[PDB]
Amino acid sequence: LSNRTNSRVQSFGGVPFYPGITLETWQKGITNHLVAIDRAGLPLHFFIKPDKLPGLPGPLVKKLSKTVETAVRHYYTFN
Amino acid sequence: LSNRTNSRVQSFGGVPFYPGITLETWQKGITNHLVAIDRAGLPLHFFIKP
Amino acid sequence: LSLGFTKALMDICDQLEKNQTKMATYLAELLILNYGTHVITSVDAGAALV
Amino acid sequence: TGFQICKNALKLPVLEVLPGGGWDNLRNVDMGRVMDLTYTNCKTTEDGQYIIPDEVYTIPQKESNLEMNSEVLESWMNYQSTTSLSIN
Amino acid sequence: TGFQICKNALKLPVLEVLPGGGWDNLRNVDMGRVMDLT
Amino acid sequence: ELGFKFSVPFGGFFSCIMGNPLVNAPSLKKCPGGFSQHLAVISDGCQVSYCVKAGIFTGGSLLPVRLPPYTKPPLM
Amino acid sequence: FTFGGVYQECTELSGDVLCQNLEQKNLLTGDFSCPPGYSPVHLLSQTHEEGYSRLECKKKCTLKIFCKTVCEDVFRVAKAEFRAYWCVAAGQVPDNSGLLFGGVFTDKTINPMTNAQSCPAGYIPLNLFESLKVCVSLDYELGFKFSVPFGGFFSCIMGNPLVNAPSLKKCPGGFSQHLAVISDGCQVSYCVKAGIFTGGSLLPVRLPPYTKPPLM
Ligand SMILES: *[C@@H]1O[C@H](CO)[C@@H](O)[C@H](O)[C@H]1NC(C)=O
Ligand SMILES: *[C@@H]1O[C@H](CO)[C@@H](O)[C@H](O)[C@H]1NC(C)=O
Repeated sequence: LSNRTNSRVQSFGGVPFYPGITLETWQKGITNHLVAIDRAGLPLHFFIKPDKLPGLPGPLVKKLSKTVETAVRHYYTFN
Repeated sequence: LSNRTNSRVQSFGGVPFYPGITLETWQKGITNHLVAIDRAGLPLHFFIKP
Repeated sequence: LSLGFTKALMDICDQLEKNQTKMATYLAELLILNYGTHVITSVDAGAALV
Repeated sequence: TGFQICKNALKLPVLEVLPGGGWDNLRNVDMGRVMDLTYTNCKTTEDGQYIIPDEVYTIPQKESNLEMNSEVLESWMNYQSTTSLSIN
Repeated sequence: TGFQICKNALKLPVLEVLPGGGWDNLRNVDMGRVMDLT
Repeated sequence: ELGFKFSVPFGGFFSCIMGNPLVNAPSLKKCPGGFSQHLAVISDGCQVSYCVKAGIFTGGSLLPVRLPPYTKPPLM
Repeated sequence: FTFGGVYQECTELSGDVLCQNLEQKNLLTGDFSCPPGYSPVHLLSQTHEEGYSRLECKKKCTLKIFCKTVCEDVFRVAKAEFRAYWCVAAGQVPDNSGLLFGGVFTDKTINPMTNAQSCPAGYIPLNLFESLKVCVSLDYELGFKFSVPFGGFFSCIMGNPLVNAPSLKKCPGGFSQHLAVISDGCQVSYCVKAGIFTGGSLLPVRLPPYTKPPLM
């Protein structure tokens, strides 16, 4: 006789799994434990505007945005 | 012997589906979960008026 | 905007005003390290189990 | 900017999945917080489960996907041979 | 624009599916809240 | 009237082997004018597409709710 | 460049059981061919074996008077060779009359172009290999706003002929190669812009503004 039972369980969020929990309890246990599975973002240099920072002048924040975006470009090109 | 079972569930609103639920409880559990199944909008340039 | 990030922008602007491109690049790289490349604008809270 | 007052007043857990942080697309981890989150008004979610900060809003795009693929392959092979010889 | 007072008063949850948000016709996702909900 | 209030102006049909004859006899599988082609059905690998105005169908789940005004707010 | 379509020819060498679903004609022509103005290019030709048990009943009559229906089961290993080709723009093809590439996905991989093992709206899943699906999009605006301009395919034995007849498995221009599927050790890759595909789980939500911030 030969018996081989392999179970691989991968969880993201919710109550941690173990063989002693039913699927109902796992599904109802996600009331507090939450994990972001998907997300979207925007480049950081696009929010830099005098409209976002009225305190600073125009050309100063413009140069700030220019150096930030060229830093990002150098960062992406290095790798 | 060969057995093949394929289940696909696609929900929109309501209690998160699990194998151990009947449709009665699912329908009675919609009293607090709802998602916009349909929508209708207007152009935003149409609002900014005197 | 967050206080630390605004302060970092203030420091970068002040360094640029002094006509110094040496420390400006290093500070920009440090800011990139501290605050990543993209600011998250939307997330999808949820759970998964395989 | 402390939400402990919200917890004491509403006795409800605040949402732990909050956007607005800086994310590197290269190594894919969080580096810090760029947005400021405030709890002056203790803005609660619609369904009464969390108290999001005043700088975010939640859309209830509740979706559930469950897939179950169970494949069973059974094989059996039995062979019986009974040989009887008698010489008298 | 806090509806919590209504929750403490009537002890009855609030509607989550609410209009007035901006919807992009291209990627089809909400982008922000335009109308004010009092 | 029901067609005018619900239907969309049509451009023509064309398939994997035959094109719209309204282009301007050679036949080309290309929607004429400002009409764009959109897929309708696939029959054993033969593509079927129809030509309609691009303004109506924009590829969004949002309902094309267009009624009044029939002119922009007139200037002073 | 311009991608005119793909088609997978299926040739049966024993029986007619494996080519019933593993064949796929060209989308634009409805056959195993290429649209006018395109040059069919051998992408990859490979083989596939599969064992199946067929039960067949035969009515055998011995001496024309002893007739009997006997049913027998035979386990046959069907062999079929499948050839996938692809249509590239031979010259100045009319624009924008052509097809676009919306990404690929398999049963074991994930397609970042849609973050899911499927295709976006306005995309048809077309079968090229035993497990490779290609998202094929027809609308001009839908492809322009969702799909990505394409450079060409190449395989373990054939390269992209658009390099500038010797064949090199190199992406021309600023385009980059990325894996699509593995078919019995033969690497399959496609050339696309490196900017759109950065290998990050972040969704490339690039919309407005369409310009860097204008100076005062
Ligand atoms: C273990 O072996 C027995 C045979 O004695 C078999 O019936 C059973 O399916 C095997 N697996 C488990 C999980 O018991
Ligand atoms: C599984 O196999 C058995 C045969 O033992 C069959 O009766 C049954 O319908 C199959 N499916 C399920 C879901 O049990």
